[PDB]
Amino acid sequence: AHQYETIMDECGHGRFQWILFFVLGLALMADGVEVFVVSFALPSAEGMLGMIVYLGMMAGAFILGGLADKLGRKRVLSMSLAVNASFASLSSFVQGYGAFLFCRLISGIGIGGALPIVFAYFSEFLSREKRGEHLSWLGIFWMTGGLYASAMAWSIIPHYGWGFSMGTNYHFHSWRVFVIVCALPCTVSMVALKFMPESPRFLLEMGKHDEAWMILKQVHDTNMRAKGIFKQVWDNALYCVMGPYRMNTLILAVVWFAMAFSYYGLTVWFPDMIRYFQDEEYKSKMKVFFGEHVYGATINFTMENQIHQHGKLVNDKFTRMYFKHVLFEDTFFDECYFEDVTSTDTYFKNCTIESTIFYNTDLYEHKFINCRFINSTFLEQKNDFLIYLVSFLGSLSVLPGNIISALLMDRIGRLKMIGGSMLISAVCCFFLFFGNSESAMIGWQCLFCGTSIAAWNALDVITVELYPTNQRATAFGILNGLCKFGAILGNTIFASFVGITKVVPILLAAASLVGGGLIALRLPETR
Amino acid sequence: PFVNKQFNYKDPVNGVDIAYIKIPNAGQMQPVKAFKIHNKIWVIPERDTFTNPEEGDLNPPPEAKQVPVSYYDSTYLSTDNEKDNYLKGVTKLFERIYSTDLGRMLLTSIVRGIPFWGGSTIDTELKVIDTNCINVIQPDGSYRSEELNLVIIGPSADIIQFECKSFGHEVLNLTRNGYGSTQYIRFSPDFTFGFEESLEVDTNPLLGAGKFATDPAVTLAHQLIHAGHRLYGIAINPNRVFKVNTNAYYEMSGLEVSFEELRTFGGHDAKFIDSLQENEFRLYYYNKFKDIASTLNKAKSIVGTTASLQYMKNVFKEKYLLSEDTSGKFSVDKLKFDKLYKMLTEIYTEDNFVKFFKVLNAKTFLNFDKAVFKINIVPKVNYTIYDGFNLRNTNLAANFNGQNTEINNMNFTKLKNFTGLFEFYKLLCVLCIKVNNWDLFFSPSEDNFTNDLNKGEEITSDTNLDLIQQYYLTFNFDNEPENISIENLSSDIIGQLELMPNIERFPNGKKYELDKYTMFHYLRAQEFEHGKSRIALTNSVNEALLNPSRVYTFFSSDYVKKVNKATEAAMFLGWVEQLVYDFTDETSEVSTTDKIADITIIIPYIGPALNIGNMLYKDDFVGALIFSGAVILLEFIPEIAIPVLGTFALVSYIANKVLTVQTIDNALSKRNEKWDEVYKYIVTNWLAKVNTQIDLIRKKMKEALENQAEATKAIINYQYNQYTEEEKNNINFNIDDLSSKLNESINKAMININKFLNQCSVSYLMNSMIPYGVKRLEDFDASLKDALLKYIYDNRGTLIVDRLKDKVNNTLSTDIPFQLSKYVDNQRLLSTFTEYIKNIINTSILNLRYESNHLIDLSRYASKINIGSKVNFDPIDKNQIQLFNLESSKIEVILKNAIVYNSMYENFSTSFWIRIPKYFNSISLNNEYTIINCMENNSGWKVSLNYGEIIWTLQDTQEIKQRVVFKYSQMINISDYINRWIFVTITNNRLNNSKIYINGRLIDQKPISNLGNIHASNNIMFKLDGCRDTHRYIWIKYFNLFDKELNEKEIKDLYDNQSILKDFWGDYLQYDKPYYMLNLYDPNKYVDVNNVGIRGYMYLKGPRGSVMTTNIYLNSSLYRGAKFIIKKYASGNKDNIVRNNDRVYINVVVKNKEYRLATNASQAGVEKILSALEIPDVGNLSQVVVMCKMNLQDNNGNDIGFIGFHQFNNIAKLVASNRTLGCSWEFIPVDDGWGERPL
Ligand SMILES: *[C@@H]1O[C@H](CO)[C@@H](O[C@@H]2O[C@H](CO)[C@@H](O[C@@H]3O[C@H](CO)[C@@H](O)[C@H](O)[C@@H]3O)[C@H](O)[C@H]2NC(C)=O)[C@H](O)[C@H]1NC(C)=O
Ligand SMILES: *[C@@H]1O[C@H](CO)[C@@H](O)[C@H](O)[C@H]1NC(C)=O
Ligand SMILES: *[C@H]1O[C@H](CO)[C@@H](O)[C@H](O)[C@H]1NC(C)=O
Repeated sequence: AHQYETIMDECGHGRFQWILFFVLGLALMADGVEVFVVSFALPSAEGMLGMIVYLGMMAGAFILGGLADKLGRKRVLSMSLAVNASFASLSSFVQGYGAFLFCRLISGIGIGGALPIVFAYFSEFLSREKRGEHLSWLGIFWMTGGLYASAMAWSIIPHYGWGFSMGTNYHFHSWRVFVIVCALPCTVSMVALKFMPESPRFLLEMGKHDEAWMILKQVHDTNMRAKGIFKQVWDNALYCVMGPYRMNTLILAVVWFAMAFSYYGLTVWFPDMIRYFQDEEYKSKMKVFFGEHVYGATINFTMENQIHQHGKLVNDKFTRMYFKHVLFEDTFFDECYFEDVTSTDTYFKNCTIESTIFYNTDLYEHKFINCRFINSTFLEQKNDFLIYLVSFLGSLSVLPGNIISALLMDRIGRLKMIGGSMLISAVCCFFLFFGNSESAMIGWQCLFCGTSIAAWNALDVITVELYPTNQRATAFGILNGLCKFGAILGNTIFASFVGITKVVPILLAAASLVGGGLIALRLPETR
Repeated sequence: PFVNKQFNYKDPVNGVDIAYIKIPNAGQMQPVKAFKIHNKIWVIPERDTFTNPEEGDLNPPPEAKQVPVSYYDSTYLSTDNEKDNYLKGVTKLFERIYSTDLGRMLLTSIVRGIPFWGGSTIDTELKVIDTNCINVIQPDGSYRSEELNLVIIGPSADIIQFECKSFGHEVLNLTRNGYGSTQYIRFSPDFTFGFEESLEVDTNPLLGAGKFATDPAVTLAHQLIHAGHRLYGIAINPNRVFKVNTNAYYEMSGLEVSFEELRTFGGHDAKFIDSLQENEFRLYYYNKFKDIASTLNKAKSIVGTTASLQYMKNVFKEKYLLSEDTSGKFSVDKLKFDKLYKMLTEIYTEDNFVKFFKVLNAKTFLNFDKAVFKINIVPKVNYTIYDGFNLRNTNLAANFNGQNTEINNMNFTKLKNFTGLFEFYKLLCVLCIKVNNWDLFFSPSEDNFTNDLNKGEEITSDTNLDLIQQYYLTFNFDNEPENISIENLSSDIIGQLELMPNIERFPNGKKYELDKYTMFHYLRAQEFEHGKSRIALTNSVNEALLNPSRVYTFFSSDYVKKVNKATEAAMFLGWVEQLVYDFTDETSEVSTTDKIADITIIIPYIGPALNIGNMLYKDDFVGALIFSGAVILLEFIPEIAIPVLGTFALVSYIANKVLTVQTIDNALSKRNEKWDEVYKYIVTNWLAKVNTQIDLIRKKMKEALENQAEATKAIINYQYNQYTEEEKNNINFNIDDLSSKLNESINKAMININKFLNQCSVSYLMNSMIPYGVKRLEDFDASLKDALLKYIYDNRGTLIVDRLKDKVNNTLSTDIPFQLSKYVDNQRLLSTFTEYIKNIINTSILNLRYESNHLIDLSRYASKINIGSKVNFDPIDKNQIQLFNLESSKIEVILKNAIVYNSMYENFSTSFWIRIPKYFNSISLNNEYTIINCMENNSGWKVSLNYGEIIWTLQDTQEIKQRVVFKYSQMINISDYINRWIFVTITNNRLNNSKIYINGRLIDQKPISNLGNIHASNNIMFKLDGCRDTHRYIWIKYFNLFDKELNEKEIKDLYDNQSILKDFWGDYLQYDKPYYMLNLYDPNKYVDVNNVGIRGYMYLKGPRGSVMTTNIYLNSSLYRGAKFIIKKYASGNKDNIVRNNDRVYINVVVKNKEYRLATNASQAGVEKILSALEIPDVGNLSQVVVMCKMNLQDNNGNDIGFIGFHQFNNIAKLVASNRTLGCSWEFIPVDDGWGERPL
């Protein structure tokens, strides 16, 4: 390892490592856009039914994550991103929600094993001394992914309900083109990976040292010109946990679970909380009507946000109008006529409806509660942009917090950084309680995010520096699967805990971060 | 097509479809031409002089055969043009018989029936029969033997003798042992029989004379059915002959009718054989098929053929429908054997082909053919490819005029039959006369009918148009055995025809001496020679028979006095009008005395006309018939005797619980089957020995009336000829109009005489035949009940109890109703029977009917009929009664003080029609109120209504109430029990049970045995009582009471009896009134208009929606779609009521403007999309519609199609096309009783 390290040090940093860094940041962008399309696109397409794809990611992170250490890093990444791109393109040309969700699940299977492979790949190419910086830089691509995936989303599909609707025409296919275009970074990465070579350290590990010498010579020449078996893989995974690597992996798993719990809970909690705040503000408004006697009136316009009590609507007529958030209680209709009336959230209660006609309407049976009809009849019957905006802003908030981690991890360390960041984020979380406003929420959101990226970067480096080239991939893979696990958890609890309480989720979050930021310290030093 | 590549006559001798042929024969026969027409069928254009050696000449024999009609010719078929025409005709007949699906199945059955190769003396070998193949000689010089099934050869010496022959064997009787063989059909298509039919006037009262020609397709079909019986080896023994008695003077001298002819005729004739002989034949044929299956199992070798033994075994197992259980062990199953036997016997009949072809044919073989008609079939302008002689779109199609010679005379030419008009004759003397043989009564002998009634029976644990289409659907196709290669046989195929049993020549010229005049003397006394001398009518047969110039008549003395008077030129027109009017007067007379049981129209002048019973007076005949029933009409009384029916023995499984219940159930089932079998035997005996005499009497009346008309117009023309030139030219006259009007009078009289004879036969059956069976049969019931009682107690209890004794006392104390619907088809007979029972039973306790502007009781028992002031009557029909919820909306009926008993109502019934409005007010829930009352002092009965249910309550003095209820829900999409006319009847047997029936369907029974004494009400109350609703009103009509309990049969037909088209509610449909539309096939949708005009169309859309009121009713909306109005087009009735077969126009209201309905029939496709046009439309488009179904007709009378709908792509458009449904529709008049609000 000494001679390989020395020759890699002599190779230095130049054109080749930058080109590889770009063609790998493409895959990290693909991972980011997958996280976005699973956490803010499917849940608004239908609820958290699509989340199951996260579970699929888990399997990928263990199936395509641990396999690479026994088979290869370029081949495994090639296959994984190829299957992701192919099945996403197939998902684009799909009719029905079930087939689309299955295609998304297999795409998640394919992509969930990309992050461990890309990090392990790039870790065997850069100089030992200048290792923390460049790896850290790669992280930003991940975040950029979400930003891009958000920025385009509100431009293409700012209309919820596109998932559970197949009776529409061949138009309204904005979701189809969105799914097509979200597979762009992975497609460009697949185009690019034909030129990049395999991992030199892994290739030397397997054998054929002449090929390793050839790739080392090619890297050196490029830099000079610029400057002028599943049994084996399961036993390998067990060798990463219940063996010499026992305490380190346990601590790393705890830290990864804690961060992927708190972060992936809050990132989805914040847009939900802002929507709930807007909903609470809206509900505060209503016209109460008592003792009406409406005689011979033809209604044509739209009346909204009203309640009627003890009304006596005699010989009325509702034709070609919109009912919006209007309630009827104890109202006595009489020979009224309903024609081409379209209703939303309206509900009739205890009403006596007599001699009416409901022709060409959507006022179904379920809109009537404890109502008595008399001589009546029933004839033939018929943007959440902010969310995306909020998401974008959050993803964007970490960019400044990343550079300040990029050119600093070689000074403070790889253990102090994560510890501090986690603890600092937990403090910010404890200030949330105080905040109660649109500006307040997004401010807190941004703040948290900005201080919640150094940790992730430190985490990535510490988890890729510890294990050797013969357990790295496998190890990274399982920690990524566990990260995907924490994601599901936070994105489920925090999500469900909206409009019932605020302290509980926040306290919970704070606790997790504290816990992780206190256990992170008990880790082998790597400098 | 069945026959492709028409083969002309002068095509070459290629060898596979046209070739020279050697037929099997006893001796030597020269090469003979023929044309293969299909697989395994051949047609030989030559006369049959080769099969039978005795027939070497074509000269008529000196001894004419005992046949009703026959023609002989020796130069027929001689020339080549005749051969070509013969073959064209036979090809056309084959394609026509193949066209109909039933005929298609028959042709397939003929094709598949290859004879069995059982000719090997060694049991384990299969060899072809030497005598069932034909040697085809090729032009090269060599011949090849080929098997086949049918050969068509020109007629024998007797040209019109069409028959079937087979080549027999020395020891094997092929035709009756399951083997079968090739059949040779002596047939010709160029000649047809001519018979006479007098039972068509029911459908076509404008029919003239008879003399109809039988469709040659039917005759070929009869020959084909004979063949089909013979290929499967199921022919009945020819020596089994339906023998007749020939001793008496009135008995027909003799004629052979084998049972195979009775089977092949089918229909009415098939009932001449009892079930016992049929069962014997079925068992024998099943045993023979078991034998052939056993032989096929035994055989493991074949010699003389190329193909595999397995292939021939497959062919034979398909032919005989055998089953092999994967072990090479063939077996036949009783189910498939029964199906095949029924298909060959009961399905393939002449009657079914006649029904499918819609052509005339004699209903019985007794109607002997009376002429020979030369026809021409080759041209299509005479005999259409599809519909026979009845060409569509022409005058011949209507009234079956195609088969009528006197209209379609250019197609049929009469020939002189060579059987003498009086060659076979009998002599009658008292003055001697001669009678032709074929004009006598048919008297079957008693030996032809047998019974196994006396044989006892033991019961063990386990003992026991449309159908043509189901058989066709189940039928198999695409499996026709391919032509097979065989080693060629010798140059000459020796063989003898199947031996026919000898028939001795029946004696001719017998003399009979009698002390009385028979009807033959009277029938001869009305004939004449139409000589030059004047012919005089007379009232004495003794002079008319003796004097050739005097003719007997049975009309009144004034008539003969007039017709014997000379008159002058000015007087003759008055003379002829007087005589035609008077003739109609005698021919139209009917007696009014109807106290006799169901002989309502007694016609007197039948007496002196045919000397029935030896009276010469109309009044004396009427008295004799009234006294003696229908016996006097029959020439000889048919003896009927039912011996004692055998007992029933039950086996006992000691300590059994569920097998014994099965034993009693099987006992009941066999009781029912025994009742059915004895009724069937009685019916077949009646039909054999009663109906034939009545048919002969009807024919004699028809010919008597025709002879009277002949004599009348003969004497009139004699008087006409007396004039000089100036009188005959100045005073015109023609005989055609006189003949037409006299024939029409004959027809109107003949309708009456036909109906009269119908009730005579039916009354005789119901009176003097069924009691003899029923007495022995109820004695059998008594013995069976005794046996079941002995088992139901058996002085022990280790058994399984009151329910069993209740059941046995119930069913074995009552009688099963007797109906011929399950025994006969003759529609005329069917109607008379049922119509009778119901019409007579009408007379009952109270017959409340509103006629003559008053509500009266036609049963002349009701004392007084009170009418309230607040009752209402329907102007369109005065018989409807509307009752309101007011005190004076009341009707009181004063029941006769005679029939009022304390313990009456032991067996009685009520029936009426109710229309109920739709309940609105919620207080009416659980609000019971009596609508009809006959209860006094806490005893009587009452009919009451409550929320959607009808309640019949019986109540005795001792508080024992019995309520039977019929309920229906109001929350249903379509209802048959609201605002509709509902027939309700209640049957009561105070001994056993009370039963309720609605519109003729079973609903509920409850025991009323616990009821004691139920005192009779003084009067009958019609009033709402206790109904809290202030608007409730009823509709009731045709209320009737029955002093005896009724039965399912008499109640169901009653429904139809009391039932002019009706609307949804059952009320009369009316003209110039709007109506909504509803199709029964698709109820949930309504009709809608689109862009009216020629391009416009009607379509089906929806859903119709729903109108409801909570916990009271829910139902789909009814007033949906454009309303339809109906107005007169050519109906002459002043009133706006529609009746059946009324041609009217149909209009529709669209945005309150009226549109014609019409369509263009020239559009492609059978479906004719109708359209809504403006009133100023063009008359070319079909808009006349006949009347619940409606049929659109073209302006020329052609039926465009039944009005319905077709699913034209995604639009359910409306069509007039020529489906088991879609022809059912319904009109919805606007009704105040329903209450749904239109807009
Ligand atoms: C539901 O509709 C039904 C029928 O559509 C209503 O019942 C009807 O009420 C009217 C008004 O009282 C009755 O009219 C009567 O006419 C006679 C004759 O002209 C007049 O003398 C009376 O004074 C009265 O006006 C009508 O007979 C009655 N129909 C029936 C079948 O009862 C009913 O009121 C409506 N509402 C409810 C809650 O049922
Ligand atoms: C509905 O209204 C009726 C009459 O206005 C009243 O009697 C009834 O109690 C009401 N029901 C409820 C629970 O509002
Ligand atoms: C409804 O009708 C009113 C009265 O005729 C008319 O002023 C109004 O413009 C109509 N509604 C709309 C939205 O046009």
